[PDB]
Amino acid sequence: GDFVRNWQLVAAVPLFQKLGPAVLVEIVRALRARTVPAGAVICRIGEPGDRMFFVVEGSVSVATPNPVELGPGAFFGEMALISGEPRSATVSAATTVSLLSLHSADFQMLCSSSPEIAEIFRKTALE
Amino acid sequence: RRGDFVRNWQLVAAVPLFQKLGPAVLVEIVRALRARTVPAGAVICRIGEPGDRMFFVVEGSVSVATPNPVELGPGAFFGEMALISGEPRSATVSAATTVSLLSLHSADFQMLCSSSPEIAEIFRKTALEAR
Ligand SMILES: [K+]
Ligand SMILES: [K+]
Ligand SMILES: [K+]
Ligand SMILES: [K+]
Repeated sequence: GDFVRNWQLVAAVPLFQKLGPAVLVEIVRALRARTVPAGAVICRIGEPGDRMFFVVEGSVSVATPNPVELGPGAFFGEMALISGEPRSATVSAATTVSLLSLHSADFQMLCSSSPEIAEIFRKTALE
Repeated sequence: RRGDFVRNWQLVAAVPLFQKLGPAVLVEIVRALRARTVPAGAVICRIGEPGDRMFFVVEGSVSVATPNPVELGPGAFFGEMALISGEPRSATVSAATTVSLLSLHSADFQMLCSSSPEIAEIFRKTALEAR
């Protein structure tokens, strides 16, 4: 129920393309649920990012040069996992939202466990 | 693929025997599952013989030769009792149409229960309360 949905939300990330099922199950369990009040800041531009997000319900507002509104199914902060780079922009709950978070450290160690996974992440990293 | 994983997950997750089991567990079950396709008419299991696996219908139909014949389709499951009791196959099951199946071998089941003993408690309790 929450599992398959979560599965499908995680399965839509590019970055997870070449990973096997056993690994998606891992990324999924590692997901931390969060609800943000309309208007609260999720992440501010410039600060170090240690997690990526998945919109489950509601909307977030990405303060790019041109503001975009992302809704359920959207994910952002992907670079917090491939690079050490700060957040590239400020993100806020446009409406009260429901997010799923994935901390770098969780993914950092998922790769640490299997050499085969660390190599997959390497390849799959350039866009 | 990852597509058939999700449906092999939903297939299993819908069977009562796997009740209140955390994902962490159902993941394991899904990977002990062995895929099989049976030609229309071939016998899957004959009444009286020892059973060492249960089945899950993925696609097509099987024919259970009970007192009254029943036709089970996608989502159905049988042979459960073999994984917990030495008793025989109580009926003759064969593919009605060409059928795609997934089986859980008794032995593969036990290595799962060796991990989390809950599995065996929940499986057996449900299985019998049904009978
Ligand atoms: K804005
Ligand atoms: K049925
Ligand atoms: K049917
Ligand atoms: K039966």
